[PDB]
Amino acid sequence: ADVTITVNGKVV
Amino acid sequence: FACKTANGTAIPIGGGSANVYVNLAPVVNVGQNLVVDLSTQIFCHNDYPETITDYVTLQRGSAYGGVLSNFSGTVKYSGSSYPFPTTSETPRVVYNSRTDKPWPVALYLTPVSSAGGVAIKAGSLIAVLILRQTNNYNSDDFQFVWNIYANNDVVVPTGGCDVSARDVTVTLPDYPGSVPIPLTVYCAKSQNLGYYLSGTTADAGNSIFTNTASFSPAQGVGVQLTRNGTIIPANNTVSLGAVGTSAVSLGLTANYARTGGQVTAGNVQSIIGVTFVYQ
Amino acid sequence: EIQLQQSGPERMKPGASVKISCKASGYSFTTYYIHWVKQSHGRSLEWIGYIDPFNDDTNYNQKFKGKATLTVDKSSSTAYMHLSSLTSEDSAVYYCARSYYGSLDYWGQGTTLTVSSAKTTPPSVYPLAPGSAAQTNSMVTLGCLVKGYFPEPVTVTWNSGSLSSGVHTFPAVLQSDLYTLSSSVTVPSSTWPSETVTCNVAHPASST
Amino acid sequence: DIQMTQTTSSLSASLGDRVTISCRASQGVNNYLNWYQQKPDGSVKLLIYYTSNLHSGAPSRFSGSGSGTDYSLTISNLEQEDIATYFCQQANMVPWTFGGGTKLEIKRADAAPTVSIFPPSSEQLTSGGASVVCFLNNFYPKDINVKWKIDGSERQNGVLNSWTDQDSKDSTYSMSSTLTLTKDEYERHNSYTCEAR
Repeated sequence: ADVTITVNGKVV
Repeated sequence: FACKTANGTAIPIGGGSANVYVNLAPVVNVGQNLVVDLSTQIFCHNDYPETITDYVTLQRGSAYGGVLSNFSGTVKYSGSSYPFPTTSETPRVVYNSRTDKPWPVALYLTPVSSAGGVAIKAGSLIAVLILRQTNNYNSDDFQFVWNIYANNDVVVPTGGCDVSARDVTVTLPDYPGSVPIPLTVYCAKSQNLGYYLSGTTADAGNSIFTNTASFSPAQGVGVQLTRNGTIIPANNTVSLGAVGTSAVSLGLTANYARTGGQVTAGNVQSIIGVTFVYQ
Repeated sequence: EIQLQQSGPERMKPGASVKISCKASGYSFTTYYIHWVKQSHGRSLEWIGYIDPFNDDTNYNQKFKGKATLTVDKSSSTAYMHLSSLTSEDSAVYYCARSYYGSLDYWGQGTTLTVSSAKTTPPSVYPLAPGSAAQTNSMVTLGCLVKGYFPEPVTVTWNSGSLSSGVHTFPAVLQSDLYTLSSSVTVPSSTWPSETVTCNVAHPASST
Repeated sequence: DIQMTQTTSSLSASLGDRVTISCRASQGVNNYLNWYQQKPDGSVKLLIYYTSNLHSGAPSRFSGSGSGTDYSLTISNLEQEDIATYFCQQANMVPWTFGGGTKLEIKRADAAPTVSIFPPSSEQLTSGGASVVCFLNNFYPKDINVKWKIDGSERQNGVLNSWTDQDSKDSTYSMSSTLTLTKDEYERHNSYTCEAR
């Protein structure tokens, strides 16, 4: 894990 | 033997040792990776040249410290490169006038990983340089240490390859959308490269990942990465082929993934780590 | 492997300024220093200076600092040696050399710089014959004198090489910036006058 | 500066021998001293660095050792490839310096010069010039002395001496001499002959 990815989402 | 930093801070002499803060600009090269070039940011001179012709040497025992203490490499010094940490006293640099000249030193690192890097934070220690001073005249010899601190946050690569960004944030549009992820890989020498996905999966195929939202979490929905329609499960390698100085986009896309029946609105989050492996 | 390819020989008038190049390859050009060394025609080695091909810091020998100058092109991994206000003494061979662990661990082929005022010239040639007699009636010595050419080299051969193996081609020498040379052969005392023993000489840049 | 020095300029060795070349430094150096070999073709190479280290690719019969102001290089068993010139250089304190060099010869049975002399040709005397040539071939040892005499008197101007490199098969020395002359002077004297050692 030398690169870390942040996923931001939402449900409506 | 007076000295000062890049920011004008005179490095004290009068105590046995000193603390030095410098700007780090790591860059990956073939065979070696640069850490810090003190030619830019340490300047020393001789305030009374008529009375003395100082010398300076990098006595043995100089080594990486702080978070780098386990690493090894070379040191550019006064016209040649030697192994680092120093197993022997280097040749002598000469200072014989009031005019400033750089301290001709630069620290390198022998790659020990694929991609990879250790995060330096401002105010941390980088390396401990044991120095020895002498002179033509006064049969008088000294030693003093310079602790090398970084005054800017950086990441020091430990592999032959670098990536566009270490931390990436992608904002999914509302269900059921997807987005492209801006990641790229370049290497200083033609190399093969692969990668596998690390994270807390949620499914029996280990292809989907669980929600991590800490506020009004949505339920039943997880992230699932894909490249050109290929579902990339966790703990599996996908090869980039032969990678050179031309950066290669990983081809990853971020999606929603329906887990475990009914769904409820709310936030969604998942943190994913990408590891690279030589091939 | 590591190799340092330099440019070919130069030939400049006094007062000119020349630029030698050294195309490095086979290693990370920026991670090592580069040195320049002068081997004068006394064959003694002399040190000019070094340049770091990462930040272009240079240190020059106190003997040449006002005359030499080092520069680098990072993109092409090429270093350059520049020498200005030439004179007679600047005739020498110049090497670009890597450095590691206090040693110049790889050198270039060398580049010959000639600082000459004279101009291209085919020479005059004279034959040599024993004179008195065959003073030693077992083996006799013949030779040809080549005088006044420019530039080097001249190539002397006898009977298209038939009477080699007794040939002593002496190295050329300079007289008033015009090269003089000689070559000597010795032949069995049954072959000459019995055969047409006359020398053959050739000169590039004149097609003679 | 640091005035490096090599004990002898030429080493009359012989094949199979174990030759040693030593140089001295005008002041101490922390074992930062290197050995270079230059072939007759002119190419230079690094043999040994930091006083005892064999460069990656050099022959495994070269050795070095020493302490500040006293160093030496040794070849265990001469090969014909090892006929060259050898330099040592200090890398302790800028400016880096080299020694005088030492040329590696082969020893052989001695021989006398085969002296000769040729008069100027008809052509040369037609163009005002004149050149008397002296060939001294396959003499041994290296160090020879040559002379020019006209009508008993000696002359030491207008003479160019040329030396060949030591032969590769016979391994003897050869030499040449030329006394350029003009019509106004070639015919103002009577007798010439070349003298040697």
